[PDB]
Order: sequence, then C-alpha cells, then structure tokens
Amino acid sequence: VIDKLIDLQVNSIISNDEFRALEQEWLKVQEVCQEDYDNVEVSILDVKKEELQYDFERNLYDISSSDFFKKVYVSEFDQYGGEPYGAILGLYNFENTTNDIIWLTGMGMVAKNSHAPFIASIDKSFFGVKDLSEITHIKSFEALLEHPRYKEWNDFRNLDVAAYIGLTVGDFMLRQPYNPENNPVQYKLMEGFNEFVDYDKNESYLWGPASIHLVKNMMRSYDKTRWFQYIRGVESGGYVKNLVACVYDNKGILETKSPLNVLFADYMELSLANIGLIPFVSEKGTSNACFFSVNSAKKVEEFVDGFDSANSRLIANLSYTMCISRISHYIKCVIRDKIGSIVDVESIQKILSDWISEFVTTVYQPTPLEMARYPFRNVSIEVKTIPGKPGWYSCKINVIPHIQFEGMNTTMTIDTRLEPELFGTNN
Amino acid sequence: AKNKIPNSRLMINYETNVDGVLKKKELPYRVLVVGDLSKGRSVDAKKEFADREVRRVNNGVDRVLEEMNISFDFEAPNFVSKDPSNLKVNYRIESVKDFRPDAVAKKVPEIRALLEMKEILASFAKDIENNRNL
Amino acid sequence: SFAKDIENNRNL
Repeated sequence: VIDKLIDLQVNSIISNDEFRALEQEWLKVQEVCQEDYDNVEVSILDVKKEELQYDFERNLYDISSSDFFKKVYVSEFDQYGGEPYGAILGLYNFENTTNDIIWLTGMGMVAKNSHAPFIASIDKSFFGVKDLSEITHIKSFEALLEHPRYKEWNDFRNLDVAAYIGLTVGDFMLRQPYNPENNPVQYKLMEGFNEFVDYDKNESYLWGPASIHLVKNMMRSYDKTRWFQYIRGVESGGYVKNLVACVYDNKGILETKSPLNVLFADYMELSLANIGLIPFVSEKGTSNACFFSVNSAKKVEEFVDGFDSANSRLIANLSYTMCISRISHYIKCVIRDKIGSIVDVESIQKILSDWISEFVTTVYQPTPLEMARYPFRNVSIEVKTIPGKPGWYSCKINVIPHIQFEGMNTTMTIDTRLEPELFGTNN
Repeated sequence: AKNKIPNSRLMINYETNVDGVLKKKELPYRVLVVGDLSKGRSVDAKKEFADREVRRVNNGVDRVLEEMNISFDFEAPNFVSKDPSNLKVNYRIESVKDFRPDAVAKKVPEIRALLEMKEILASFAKDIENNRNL
Repeated sequence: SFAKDIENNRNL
C-alpha cells in the first residue's frame, strides 16, 4: 500500500507546472546533442524570451548596439581568434502577434549579418486554431494569408532578413508517459518502483518543436557530406529515423499514437511551403517523418519574366542560403590571413575561386550523398578594384545551386497513333 | 653571439632555418541554441545579459547542466511524513535523468522515507521462515 | 489560475 502513496506523491510533482517546464526545456536540448559528430560543436545560451523581446524591441533601429548581436557577431564572428556561429536554433514558438513579429525581425537582422540561418517553430495560435491537429481542416493556407488578419505578417515576409528565418510546423513527442507495461520507470536495485503509472489521455503530455530535428539534420548534413543539400526529401536529407511514439490500452488492444502532432497530407506539404513554413510531415504508422520543404519565410513572388520568377524561388529556399552563407564564413575568416599581403584583382579571383572550384560540377554522381558533396552548379567571381582607396576592393559572386526536385504533373493517354502499323489504314 | 666567431679558412655552417606560412586548423560548425532553460535559475542566467558566457557542451548535456546550479524550491501537495507544511521539492539537477519519476524519490527527502521502508519492510523473509521443513 | 483540475483530478 506504500506504492499507493508514491503513485500519488511523485505523480503530484511530475504533473506540476514549472517542474515539467524544465523537462520540456531540457529534453529537447538532449535531443539535439544526441548525435555527437566529428566536427560539430553545439553551444547553449539560456535566455528568457522576454529578455530578448526587450532587447530587439529597444534596439530594432540600432541593432549594432543590441546585446545579443554583441554575443554572436562582434564577439566570435567578427573578432580574430573567435569561432563563428552557424545556424541559430530558436527553441521558442512564435505567434502572429505584432510583438513576436519583431522578435524575428531582430533575430533575422542579426542572422542576416552574422550569416547564421535562424530556425524556429510557430505556435498553433498562428492559424487561429486552438488545436494544431485541426489545421488539417483548412483547405489551402494560400487563401488563408489573404485574410487581413495576416497583414502585419505579409509585410515581414517581404523583408530581406526573412530569407534567413525558417519556421517549422508540427511538434514531435519527446517523452512517452509512464506506464508499467509501457515505458516503465527504471526503479532501483531494491526499491520497487517500476509499478508506477502516470495520468494522460487525449493530447497533453509533453511536446517539442520540429525545429530540433531540422537543425539536428543540418548537423548530420555536415559530418557526412559537407554542405546543406542533405536536409530535404526522403531519399536525400530529412528522414528522421526512429521517433518516440506512444501506445495505450484504453479498452481495445494497445492503440498506437502517432509520434507527430499533426498528420499532414500531401497537398499540406506544399500548401505550407508557399506560406514560408517548414512542415514536419509524418508517415502514418511508420513512426517516422521527413522534411519535404525547407523554405524560409521570404515571399516567393511570381513575376512575368521567367528568370526573375526562378530567382525568387531559389532565394526563398532555405537550404541554399545555408550554403551561400558558408561562403561568407570562408571570406570573412580565411582571406583575413592575407590582409597585408600584396595582392591584385587577378590574385583574389584566384584564391577565392581555386577553393570553391572543388565544390562545383555538372555531372551527377550515383546516390544522393555522393553527389551532395557538390552543392553548387557553377560560379562567377568578378572582383575589381575601386578608385580612391588603393588597397581596397569590391567582389561580387553569383552562385547557381543544384536545383532540387519539387514536383511534377503528368498526363497519361492512350494515343493509338504511336504505332500506326497496327491502327493505320494501309494493311 | 652577435659578435660572431672569427672566420677560419673553411667555415661550414649548416642552415636550419625554414620560412613558410603557418597552417590553420578547421572550424567546427558551431550551433547556437537559444531557449529559456533555467527559467531564471542558473549562475549564468542570474547575471545580466551584457555578460552571459555561452556554454559549449564539450562533454554532454549531463555535465554542462550540472555546471549550472539549476535548483528549484516549488511547493507541492504532501502525502508523506507528519506535521503540516506542504512538501517542498528542493534539489539541484545533475543529469538529465533527474526528471525521471525515480531519481525524484531518491532526491526529495520526504518521499525517500517511504522508499526506505520498501527496502526493509518488503525484504521480510516470510519465505525463508515460512519454508521451515522440519 | 484556480487549479480546479489538479485538485478535481484526485485519482485515489
């Protein structure tokens, strides 16, 4: 009967707020630093959202004086011996509020300069619904954003800084609740504890933002390959194997519970990519996921001229701005060595090109991984000295990344005109 | 010596000096994460934002945590021990397995009182004594 | 913020 107490005593503080707030805010921290690669050193910075809300909202029109900006740009990226950051990860959930909109506007103001794509997640309060599962009911989010409720948001999608924000939808289950027959608490070598239950039913037992696995794939897409082509699709990047599902015996026979918050359909995968969101879609029953779309919050536009239309399609694509960013981490990092050496217009075009040259091809290699070694297709690098300043220059590169698959239509038909020898008149 | 040795008729010297530009070790692709971890309860969290040394997680999330003094003194319903006063959960997080409904009963002094009996009370040999056999 | 869901949810 002492078990009856413990099953009440401990279950009183595990269900308690504040206590399970740290759980959420550490389980999803453990999730990131689970892989441990050869050359991918993560790093923490525990800060309340409000302590940054006040920061950017006070220094939106003076970002260089922002305290955070002075702990990522001018601190490690700018300074000599400093080690620059790469792809920040916002563990927060951002709504459609006109306050949280600034939070992104500021963090992106940093990311844009520090060159570090800021990945985050968006709350279910965005689509104006109290249960994220009920987003499936919305037909097309494309027609949704036309609603005047998103006016402030559509303005932000037009900003340049938004080409570095990458917001994710859906939240993966990060902990299985405690049952004796399922996920038993590892008791002690004598203190019988394994017989210990929890208390949940519908949908309210710990979640974590998809942004984790998104970044935790960018890490993967670096130890294996070297660039960030390997974070999309099933066969290529985002697959995310083996997630923490859940099972429960209400009355039937252990009816499984999908690991993901929401079971996105096919046209949901797409109808979100246009809004500038990253859906974390699940394979029904398979207890797995995959990132089909990896788009920034930047507007895609349309345009009449075909070239212009294609430009905006690649810029919105996050996976490229991750790569183009890695060139900035090459320039402002390596060329710093020869800051005093005597060099020319024809010499800087050598050093900068001789490097990137090993990462540009046209031929395709078997398998995705063996080819994702080569992110770019071709590059131009036209540097040129400026008048007045003798020792100063001004470069201007332009990279065309290997355009990813994105979909296709198809019209099948019985022609009966292909082989006229069987249906023709002459016989 | 700068004075330099007097030159003989056959001075051999052997040059051992080598010039060249030093190498640079690769940069580990750093990943910054920003979220309310401590809720305002840590050595680096209690300090002003103008001076918060970012962590590294060189070891693991188990030890980078213990590096931060994450404790909490939140109240909770009491169902153990005597006297009034709600149960006051008060202990600092070492590993990430601390939220495990088990490491909790080992940490909270009050609950440990019931777990202490389950070591002694439940270990009653009513199977060695009952199994008498002449 | 009255916890009439933590207290009502008694469970033995």
